[PDB]
Amino acid sequence: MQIFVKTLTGKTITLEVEPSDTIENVKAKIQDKEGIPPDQQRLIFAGKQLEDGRTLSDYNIQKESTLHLVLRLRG
Amino acid sequence: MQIFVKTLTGKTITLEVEPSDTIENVKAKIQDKEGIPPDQQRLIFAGKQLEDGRTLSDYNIQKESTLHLVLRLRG
Amino acid sequence: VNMFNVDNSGKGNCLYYAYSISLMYYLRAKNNVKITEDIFNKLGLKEEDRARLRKLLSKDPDRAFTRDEIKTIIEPILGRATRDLAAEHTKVEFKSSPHDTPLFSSLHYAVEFGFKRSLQINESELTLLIDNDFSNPDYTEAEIYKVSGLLDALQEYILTRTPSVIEEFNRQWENKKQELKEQSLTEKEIQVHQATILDNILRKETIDFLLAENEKHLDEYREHLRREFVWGSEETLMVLHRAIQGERMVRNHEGRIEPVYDHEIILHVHRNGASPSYQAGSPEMILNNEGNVHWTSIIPDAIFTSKLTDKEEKLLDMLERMQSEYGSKELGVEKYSSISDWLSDLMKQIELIKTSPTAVTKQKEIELFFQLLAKATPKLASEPALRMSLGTLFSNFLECIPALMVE
Amino acid sequence: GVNMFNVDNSGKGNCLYYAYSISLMYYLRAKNNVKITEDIFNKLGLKEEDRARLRKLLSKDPDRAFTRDEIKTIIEPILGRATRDLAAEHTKVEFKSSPHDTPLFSSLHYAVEFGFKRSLQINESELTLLIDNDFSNPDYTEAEIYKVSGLLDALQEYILTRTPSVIEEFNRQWENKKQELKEQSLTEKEIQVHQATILDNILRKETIDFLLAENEKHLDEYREHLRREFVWGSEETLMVLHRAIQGERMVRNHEGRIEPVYDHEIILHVHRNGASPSYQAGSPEMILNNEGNVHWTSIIPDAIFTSKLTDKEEKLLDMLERMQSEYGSKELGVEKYSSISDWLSDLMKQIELIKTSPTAVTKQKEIELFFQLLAKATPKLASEPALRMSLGTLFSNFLECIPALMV
Repeated sequence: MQIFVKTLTGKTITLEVEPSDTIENVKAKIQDKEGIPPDQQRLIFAGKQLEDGRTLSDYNIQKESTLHLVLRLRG
Repeated sequence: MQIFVKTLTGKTITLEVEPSDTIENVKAKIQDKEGIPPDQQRLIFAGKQLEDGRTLSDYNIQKESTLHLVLRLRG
Repeated sequence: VNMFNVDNSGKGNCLYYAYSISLMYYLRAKNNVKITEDIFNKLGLKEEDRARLRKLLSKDPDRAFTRDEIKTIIEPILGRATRDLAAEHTKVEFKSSPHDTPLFSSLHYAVEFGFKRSLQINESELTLLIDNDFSNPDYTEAEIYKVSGLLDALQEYILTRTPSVIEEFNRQWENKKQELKEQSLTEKEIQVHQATILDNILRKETIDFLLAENEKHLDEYREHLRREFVWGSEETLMVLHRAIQGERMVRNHEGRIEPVYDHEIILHVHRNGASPSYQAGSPEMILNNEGNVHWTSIIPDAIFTSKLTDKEEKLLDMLERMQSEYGSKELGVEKYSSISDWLSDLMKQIELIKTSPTAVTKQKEIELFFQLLAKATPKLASEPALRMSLGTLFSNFLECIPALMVE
Repeated sequence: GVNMFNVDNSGKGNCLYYAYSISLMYYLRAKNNVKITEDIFNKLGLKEEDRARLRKLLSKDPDRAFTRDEIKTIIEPILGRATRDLAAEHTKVEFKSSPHDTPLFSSLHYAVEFGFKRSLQINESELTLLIDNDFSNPDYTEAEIYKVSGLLDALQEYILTRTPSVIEEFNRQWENKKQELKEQSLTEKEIQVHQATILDNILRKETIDFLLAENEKHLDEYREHLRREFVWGSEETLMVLHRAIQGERMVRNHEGRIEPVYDHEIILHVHRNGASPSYQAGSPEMILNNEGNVHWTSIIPDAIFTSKLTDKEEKLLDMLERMQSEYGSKELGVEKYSSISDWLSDLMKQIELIKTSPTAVTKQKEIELFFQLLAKATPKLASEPALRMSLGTLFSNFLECIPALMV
């Protein structure tokens, strides 16, 4: 299945994943395409606390969902 | 020398301290007037980062200064 | 263990509604009339408002305030009064002693950070004497930073005043250097002396910013706290409790400052229902925060205890009001001439259900209750409004069956 | 020295959009492509007169930085509002395209799930157990949606209203799923996961319905909040804005797979307090720098711009241009020069004539002419304290670039 995430570079990337993939695996895939190491990714989707050890299917994250990397910066 | 702190109970208490007292001892004295253990105290004064190991005189805290305990709760 | 809990309507006014409810329960428990009127004086209540509240405090101390009493008298009168007092005493404390104020201690963080940045843009080496990256949340989540436009105005103020700060720093250090002519200062020691001088100048800068143009920004903070539906934070819940108690910091025979009160009231703050882990007092007012979005009231057992559920209180209050609306009417049935004597007997029968020991005895008091309802049915459905009253009365009863069945 | 060129803005509350526009204008001049420039202008809805002013700024010698006056009078007034408008509007565009994919939805749903947990329990429903949420995660609570005034108040009244229908809608769908799993024997573990999913999906639509209801009232409130003058921009809206500027579209395929398609790709990076990220990404074309969560500024990549003035020379120009707006209009009745700005104009041209003069002998005669320009205006500009000091400061700046000027 495809998954999307909005980057910190004003773009959108796509990932190929399976429902059994953990959030940890997704973060590693994000490290592959972006540069962000996993421990710097602040990843959010639909108010869910995406714990590294649980899975996409655990969080009911379905086909073509969009996750978001955040820095929460203001000015 | 006296210093004051605004409690989390809608009051003001007084402490007897010396310029050489560490912030840790101040928190111990606060624990000894309120109930709060030191590691639960969020202690505030004039924008200063009151490190446990440095002292009142390190932070230019003079007699009759008022510190503040905060919870930063909203509603 | 302090487990009553009472909610409010709050549309952003929760802190003050919850404070008002907690206070009125306290004032009724502390039956003192000079405490009550002194608090009213501090809140500036007019006499007709005092009359309405005094009538509520006269209510039987074993019966809770109803949801309608809270929503129609307590929140409209005291919600505004406590909000006004908390915002105004915020300014009062600042005028009394600005440095002792939460506003000063929280805003000064931004002021020092801004002067670090402005000093560096101005190519002054004083920017080195400051450590501040404006990241400490103990300061950044204070209410002053949620005031619209305040940090914008603080930045043009700081840009305005930076050169004067540089010249005033030079003045005082020239004086300090000549005061330390005969001592041999290490370069770290000179750095502590300089950092202290800059610190004291910046502290006055924060207070002067708030006071400038006859207290424009100080007033903006007061009017922000005072605006209807603006969320109260615990800084100002705390200002408010100092005001209500009449706390004054007073110097004594030896010259030592000690707090003096008109009326001491023990206040605690709970989080998400949980009491503090540590042992403090037996509290008289408890305010409960829920997830940083809502405020409610926890009523201490020592301050009031009723043995009715909130549904049970709803049922009995409704019966007492049925007794006042219809009681004088005739009910030609048995011994009962009045509908009010019939309703009273209903009230006593419900209490006999509550106190009946086991499920078998509760079942027979329930049976007698339905037969009481039956006795009055021939005459009570040929009346239009009272048949509707019987239906809601019955549904209210069903709502307290889970509570009534516990014995 | 990999990327140390920093360019500030006047930002009162508009730092983000000023900083984006400055960063963009440096890019557009570096990529001297007329259809990239015109397409972005079309995306920003610029009128032709504003395009003319900006196109003349893009005509500027690519080896000279934009001056404060060019920035303050041409770039930020035009592009500050234009980029703010596009960022606020594309937020709503994205929401209308696919609401579930938007940062607005993913951030606001946190409050919606929390609130429905609380209201479900107020309604004595056991569905409150299927939610784990205490509204403490800063990854969500620091979203811009929660800084919109009264939005959470309105969300609270919507949720309390809509709770009974949510319970009834859940019951229907769980009845249907039980009859669909009639033939299976589900543990307590599986049944709880199935219920949580049904509730999850219902609550997600609750978040979108709240924003879309009453002709998109709350969605429009968020758009105009982002669009209001001086409202602080967050990085959520920076990314929305860059998606819009690039013309990003998520488009489906022959095979049915979605991939992002761009009109004009531009690599954007975000720096914090001047520092680049620890990890390796691209070599960026636009850099936005956040300072202590209170300011935004522009870092110009070396590959995009390089000035060929020494900084001793850059300071001299900037000081001359800042003499020109501070004093330029004052009168200076000396030969051609009526205004002081007429005189400063010729001083600036004379410094450029010194720089480009071929040999040291010809440079000396252009230096001599520079001194005679100073001689012509000195009587009247020493006839005023402030202008005497500016003439002195000008002279010292000039002397410091003589080693640079003589090459």
